[PDB]
Formats: sequence, structure tokens, C-alpha cells
Amino acid sequence: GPVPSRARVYTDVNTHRPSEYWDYESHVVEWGNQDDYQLVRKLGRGKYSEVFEAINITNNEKVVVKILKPVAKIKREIKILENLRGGPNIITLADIVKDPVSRTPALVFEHVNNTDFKQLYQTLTDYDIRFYMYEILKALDYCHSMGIMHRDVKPHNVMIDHEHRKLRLIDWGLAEFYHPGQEYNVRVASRYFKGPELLVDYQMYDYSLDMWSLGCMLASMIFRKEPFFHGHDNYDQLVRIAKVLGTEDLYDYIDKYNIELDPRFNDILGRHSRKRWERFVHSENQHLVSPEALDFLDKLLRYDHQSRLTAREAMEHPYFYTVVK
Ligand SMILES: Nc1ncnc2c1ncn2[C@@H]1O[C@H](COP(=O)(O)OP(=O)(O)OP(=O)(O)O)[C@@H](O)[C@H]1O
Ligand SMILES: NCc1ccc(OC(F)(F)F)c(Cl)c1
Repeated sequence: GPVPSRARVYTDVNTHRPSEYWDYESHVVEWGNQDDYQLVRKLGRGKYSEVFEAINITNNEKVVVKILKPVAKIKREIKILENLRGGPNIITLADIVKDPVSRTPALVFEHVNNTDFKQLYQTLTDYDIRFYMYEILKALDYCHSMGIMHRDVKPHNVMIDHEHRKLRLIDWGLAEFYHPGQEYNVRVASRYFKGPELLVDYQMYDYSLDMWSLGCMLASMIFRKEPFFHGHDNYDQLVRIAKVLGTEDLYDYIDKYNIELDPRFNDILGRHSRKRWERFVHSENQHLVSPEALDFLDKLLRYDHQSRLTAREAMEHPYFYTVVK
């Protein structure tokens, strides 16, 4: 059977906090008043929610309302949002109401004047990538230190008001409490951001999953290639990774955890050498790449989840020396 694994940091944060902290099922929601809010416009729709720009008419402030589709695990997202509230760069849950139409809970958040992703990605300077990556790390070290893994780190879940240089990590719907030895569902994160642990069906994963997703974001930005690992499906996703990191280190990884690859891989994986990060550098991205960016990326994009930098280690990296703190 597979070899067990544990996080190398914040391993026992949940056993030492009171049960009411992590036992989200026993949490009692204290409902706000839907009366307080007036919907202005529909911002988006996902498979789990509809998001609206709204006005809180009791204090005349712009808010964002996320009306959850009935699909249960709502208590988990509420509990995590309340636990993390006030944390650095963590979106603030302002209220919880019952939508009289859907009959489901609606989460009310603070509003972030989010600059369009493809508009921002195209204008980021080297300094701005370092600056915003440091702001994301503050959010991840905080939630990790609080015994929570995000499990959906990706550019669409990072709200940025570029004008005010304000960042918020949002969409805590897939976030979970980390309990050592617990097996988790591998059907988390967006395809391009899924860690090798998920792709090889290794269930005893931890906060380090977030650090692989962060590395995918960093690679896409510094190299100007969105997404960096462009798999057609979950199987080709691992082949795309193996074409860069190599098959020898992939085999060492699955061997360490006594994991067997799905036989489907026999006809598609092949043999690949590890590629030097310098190969992805070209005249259109050279101004975003440095030896420090490459060294930092190399320490995030590792097969072995136990070998990745943690968020706190990542904030110590020379890549961030230039960032004003
Ligand atoms: N606080 C916020 N301020 C501004 N926009 C927000 C805020 N929170 C969420 N959004 C917007 O809501 C949309 C998606 O929200 P969210 O990620 O929380 O839910 P979701 O169910 O995962 O939806 P999706 O599958 O579309 O990503 C995005 O368009 C994002 O810009
Ligand atoms: N979703 C907006 C958005 C815009 C730029 C981004 O990259 C950056 F963090 F480096 F700035 C991200 Cl992660 C997200």
C-alpha cells in the first residue's frame, strides 16, 4: 500500500485548537438580513455559485454577494472564512444571509475592484510579479499556519486592485482543514494548477499542494506562457509536467510513496530528461527572468510535495529581496 505522508510544518495545529475550530459540521450559522442588501449586477456564474455586485444599504458600502448553488459543504467554507477573517490578504466575509429565491445561503464579502486578468498579466513588470507573489505568500502562510489548505490556488482566485496595489485570496469553497494522516479527495484545483500528488491519486497530501499551484502561476507569469503546463486532460497534464521535470524524478517520487501509475500512462508518458529552466527564456520574457526567479521556481515545482518550499521559506527567498517591506 502507499507510504503515509505528513506536512513538515503546522502538522498538529488542528489537534491543539478547540474542536469547534475545525468541526465545521457542529458550527451554528447566525443569519444576517437579506433586507440589508440590494443586488446591482451579475458578475459571474460558476458550477458552485452566482456572484453579484451589491450595495449594503445599512452603511452604503459596495459588497459582493456569492449565492451558493445547492451542492452541504457550505458550513466548511463559512467556518474557514470566519477562522481566517482579518488575516493578511484573506477576503473578508462580512455577512451570511438566506436568499429568499434560491433558499440557499448567500455569502456577503468586501468588494475588490479586480483589474481584468488578461489585462494585468500582460502589463506586469518584474517588480510587480515579485510584489504580488509576496502578497499571495502572506495569505498562504497565514491559512497554512491556521491549519487550512486552500486547494484552488489559480489567477482567477486572486483578486487584484492594481491602482491601489491591493490583493485578496478568494474562493475558499474547496479549502479544507489539514489533519495529519487524513486522506483527502484528489478532485481539487483547476487542471493546470493540480499538483503531481493529485495527478497520481496520492490522497495524503497537505498545504504543499498550494505551493505547487503557486509555482504554476509564477512560471506562467515570468515565462509569459498561460498556462505553463497546458494539459489536454488530467493524464496529459502529468505528461506535460514530465516533459519539463523529467520522468526519472517522477519515478523516484512515486517509488518513495510506493504509488503505482495508472496503466494508461504506459502508452503516453515515455522517457523525458529534466529540462533546465533557462530553456523557457526568450526575448519576449527575458526582462521577467533572473537567476533568483529561476532558483525560486525550481524550489516550488518539485514532484515530491515534502521537498517544496513552504510558504514561510518561500518568503525568505532572494527573489523577494528587491520587494519593499
Ligand atoms: N470580493 C470580490 N470582489 C470582486 N469580485 C469578486 C469577489 N469575490 C469574487 N468575485 C468574482 O466572482 C467570480 C467568481 O467567484 P468565486 O471564485 O468566489 O466562486 P466560484 O463558485 O468558484 O465561481 P467560478 O467557477 O466562476 O470561479 C469572479 O468573476 C470574481 O471576479
Ligand atoms: N486574477 C487577477 C490576477 C492578476 C495578476 C496575477 O499575478 C500576479 F499575482 F502576479 F499579480 C494574479 Cl495571480 C491574478
